[PDB]
Amino acid sequence: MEIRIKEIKENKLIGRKEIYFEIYHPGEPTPSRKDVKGKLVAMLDLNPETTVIQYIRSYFGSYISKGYAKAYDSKERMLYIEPEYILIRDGLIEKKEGE
Amino acid sequence: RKGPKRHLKRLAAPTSWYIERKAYKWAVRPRPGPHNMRTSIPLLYIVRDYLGYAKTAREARKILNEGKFLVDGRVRKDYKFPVGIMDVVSIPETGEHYRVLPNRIGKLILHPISEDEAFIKPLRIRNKRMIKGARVQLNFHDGTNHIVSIAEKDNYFTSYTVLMKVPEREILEVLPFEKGAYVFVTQGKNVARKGRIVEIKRFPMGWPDVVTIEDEEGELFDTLKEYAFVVGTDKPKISLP
Amino acid sequence: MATFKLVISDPKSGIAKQVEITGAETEKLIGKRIGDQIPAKELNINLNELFGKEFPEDVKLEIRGGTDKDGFPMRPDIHGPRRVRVLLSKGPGFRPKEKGERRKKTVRGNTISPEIVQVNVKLVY
Amino acid sequence: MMRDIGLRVQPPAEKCDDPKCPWHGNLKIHGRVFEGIVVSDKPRKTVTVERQYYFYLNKYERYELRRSKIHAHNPPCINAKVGDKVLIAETRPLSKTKHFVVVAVLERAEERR
RNA sequence: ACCGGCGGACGGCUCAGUAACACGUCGGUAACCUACCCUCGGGAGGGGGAUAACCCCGGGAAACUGGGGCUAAUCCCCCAUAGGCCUGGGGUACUGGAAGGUCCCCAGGCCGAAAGGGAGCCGUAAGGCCCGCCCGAGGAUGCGGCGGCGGCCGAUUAGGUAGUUGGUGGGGUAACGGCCCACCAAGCCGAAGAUCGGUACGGGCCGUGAGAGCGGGAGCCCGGAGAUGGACACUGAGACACGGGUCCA
Repeated sequence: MEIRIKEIKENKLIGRKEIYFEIYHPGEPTPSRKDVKGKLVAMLDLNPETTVIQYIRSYFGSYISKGYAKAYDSKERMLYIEPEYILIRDGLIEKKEGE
Repeated sequence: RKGPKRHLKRLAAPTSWYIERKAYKWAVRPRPGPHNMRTSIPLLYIVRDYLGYAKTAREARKILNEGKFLVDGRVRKDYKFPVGIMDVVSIPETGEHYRVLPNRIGKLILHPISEDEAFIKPLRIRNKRMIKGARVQLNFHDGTNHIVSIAEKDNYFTSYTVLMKVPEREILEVLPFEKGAYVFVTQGKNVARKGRIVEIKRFPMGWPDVVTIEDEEGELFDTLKEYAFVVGTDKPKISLP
Repeated sequence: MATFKLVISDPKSGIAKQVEITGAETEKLIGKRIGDQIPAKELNINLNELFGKEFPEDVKLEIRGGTDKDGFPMRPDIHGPRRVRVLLSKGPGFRPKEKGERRKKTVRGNTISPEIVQVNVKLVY
Repeated sequence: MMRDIGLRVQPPAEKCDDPKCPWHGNLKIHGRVFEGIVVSDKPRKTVTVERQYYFYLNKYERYELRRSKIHAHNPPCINAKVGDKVLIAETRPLSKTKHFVVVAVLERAEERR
């Protein structure tokens, strides 16, 4: 499996790079989030607990996955700002707030 | 309906915001303010959609509150606000400046112009009328107003260019429209064009009043006096489809 | 109908406590309007009236309010003893707190008869 | 009374009006204007104008006739002649069927050709 | 738990009635209002005052209700600073297509503005970021109102009408108006189909058909209408009020 960076945004106000991933799997099952943790910290080039994994869907039979990840400087900022699905998929926090 | 609609629907959201109209079922309805709801561009659309700086309305509301936009020289904080046409929207945090302009298509586009022009806002005033102390006051369709004169005939009837200094809310450098002046066309079906007025002559009585113009290409157009908006001798640049 | 319980209220310490009245010692109280003076000198089953005022001794009372069986109050100048229906608003009884600021509840009248269960009274002696 | 009404036209030479006219009070002339032939002129300070127009049938490529009546108020100063057009302006309601005053009166005539 | 402020009129649902200025499009209110909100200008000086909470206590199986001592606020008020509104007379300056709305002076009359903020940051308190209030003007948004044209069927429905058509004065409304009223007149309407009975939310569209045409109003969007049947007011810019009250069936 191979992770490549397609697209890079620089958001200054909050101090993060917003980043697009294409991840491959050829003859292999759908990418495994647990190895992708190990692989991520090097690709983004930021500490391991502030390099964040989000969004992947995986094509039907066409072996390419499209996806998004975050690289943050600020551990403080990230839990607060971000929409809850990310925080659980990375493993940070759950679901914020009920009724 | 017996009350202001507080909810706008997505299928009621136009094609002029260039928005997906089957996305949910509820569209962002600004609270009453400068401008019309369907002829505005929402603050939600500008942060969230346009630039990718939000992926939820909570991101975009938090981002606006901390600060990433000032509109007309002053602070905003919620995403509900109808941004007008011929306004000045600012990213202080990126240094971008935009004009809110029509296309030939008639969708709102933010058209980039330099940091310099952010200072300027051209006004062509909506009506001119007396207030107490025998002073006349200036008006707009975004409600942007100034007071204090000595009355009298003054610069024009109502077809003005003012240079407006936006943090100060001051008027400066007044200028008439002529029969050799510039207009950009910002309502009607002839929108996006910028040219030189041939003559401002019209149909002298009743409700219709024509004004006519030629351009650089030199096409002949006719539009209402109300839909003639005087840029000046050019201050902002043209809008592109 | 029902017997008179009297709640004797002391403006001196903001304590109200209650004595029981036979309800045939109250036929010298019959037909009065609010604000009238009640004599008590047979009425007083305690030596301070619980709290007072002190010996008592042999006090007067003034009529603060009354309450009915449903708990309905006296409102000053409702004519007669019967239950009468009025639009209440603010003030003694069913009190609105939601959109449109009327309410017709039925409330007890302001002539003392045995249909009053409890008479609020203030120690004015 | 005898004052400009806009539109590159004036009332007749002798014009004096009453309060329920556009030159008096906060009833005022604005906007549109209509022309029609006089049907009845029997009710006081009133004339009825009738407009013949045609409507189209798409099914049969042909026309039919229709005649809407408009009730108009006539100033007592001028009077109008039957079977010829009169020119009306649109002012705010006077009464129930009146919303319109007669501004200007035209009178024409004929025999055979 | 109590006053403040704001939503609760919206959002959601349904389409019975209604064949009409319901609805669509163009017009148009210079006859009319518009708070929250947004803009620009200016103002918030002083005095007065409460009731829950707390304390104490009665009843009703309940619903629900209480009487009193104390007491806070952007609490509730008055006065002034004015402004608003009416009315009579003079005259200019802004806006208009015109009518004529907006200016100012004067006389006499009334009503008689406002309120502030904790731990932080800015200013000296006020004030401001923030939240809200007052007055003047504008904007936006909602409500009402007028006109052009379009607006079903049965003629075994052909003549219809008494606020009914108009005039004049007036009341009442946010406001035009026979809306309501007094007086005065006898008009108004009709065969290019009035009136009456009957049926039906209307529109964008949709279904079908090569077209012409026919057929349709359903999800969905737009506008109006309703909320057991009927009647009724109050608070609010906005209700005669879809999970509010009064009352009748």
